[PDB]
Amino acid sequence: GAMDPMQIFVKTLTGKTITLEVEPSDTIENVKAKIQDKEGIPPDQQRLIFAGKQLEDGRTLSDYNIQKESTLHLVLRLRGG
Amino acid sequence: KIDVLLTVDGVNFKSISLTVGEVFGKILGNVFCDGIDVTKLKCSDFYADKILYQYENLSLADISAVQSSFGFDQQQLLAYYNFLTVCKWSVVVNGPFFSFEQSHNNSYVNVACLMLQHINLKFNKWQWQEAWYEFRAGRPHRLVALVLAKGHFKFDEPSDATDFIRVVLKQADLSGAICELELICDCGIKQESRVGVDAVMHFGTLAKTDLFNGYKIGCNCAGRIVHCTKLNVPFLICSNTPLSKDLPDDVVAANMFMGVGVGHYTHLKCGSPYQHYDACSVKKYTGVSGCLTDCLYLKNLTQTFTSML
Ligand SMILES: [Zn+2]
Repeated sequence: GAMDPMQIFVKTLTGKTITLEVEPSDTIENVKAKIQDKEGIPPDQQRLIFAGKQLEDGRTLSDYNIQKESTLHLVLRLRGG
Repeated sequence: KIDVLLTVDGVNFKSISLTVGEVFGKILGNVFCDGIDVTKLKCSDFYADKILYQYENLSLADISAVQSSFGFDQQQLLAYYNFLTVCKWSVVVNGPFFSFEQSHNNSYVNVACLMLQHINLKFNKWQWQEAWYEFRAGRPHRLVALVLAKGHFKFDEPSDATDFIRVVLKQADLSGAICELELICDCGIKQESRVGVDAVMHFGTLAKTDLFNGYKIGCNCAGRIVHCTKLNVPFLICSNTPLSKDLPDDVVAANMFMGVGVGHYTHLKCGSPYQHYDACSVKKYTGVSGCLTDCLYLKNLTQTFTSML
């Protein structure tokens, strides 16, 4: 169900795997928020990718068909001047 | 008496007449004409039948209107006009391409725009399509201000070129661009039909061949293979964390990032000599300058491949 809790996994560039408690109705915004709680990274620096596809803040995990035990990839935005 | 059109959105106009020599700002407030802040200028013949943009202190209706035609809320609109004022970077021509002088941490804009110059684009919004045509004619100032505002970029801050490209492609009509994918895991199997920006932009590898041949990404099970079974796109950008200096096959242009945190973007085109771009300067190619982050492909991007089942 849309409000039922599940785990997803976030892989970082540092080799680390975050475990998150999410609901399919959570937005990508929400997920990024949870990643700040756990990893101290501000949401606006985070780039979440599923299998090569970048994930939009306003859409939900349900929208993307991301289901329990799924693996996301996290990278930070680059800083070139 | 000079006749002008007043607007906030570029769609709904009001006709007003002005008296020659009146200062625009004293009559109308903060106003722009053809991208230029004309608030302090005087009303001339020159402005006859031209369009003047107001932008401050908008009603709910006006905000909604500019949300349609620009994609902006009130804050993005203020940033847009501020960027037009503050981002007057010198544009330098080199053959068929233009680039920017190094200024206010703009290398990510420089390389994103150098890449954009290889592709054709149609835009959903008139405002953006007009800015694009200006960009095509060697006048990128208006497009740059739209993108920076739209994307919430901060002025004079090192930023990310994939993001700049991405803001542009999200405003484009890419409705025919398809890419069909199969994700092979031991935990489960998934198929995806990506459309639009999801089809023309791929993250996780620089190499188009990796999508065709299939390539492994980290999962929680034994391994996840990402594999393209059908591709039909006008162009393709493959992006990744700056990790490798090895240029894949068939690349047309590419961005490179050098630094150990904060860093600097350069550009390369794969022409008959091969050109390397650093700000407004061009040079013979002598290898990668940092690591590849974005890689543009153009040719033969209509393909079907065998499924892996
Ligand atoms: Zn798996």
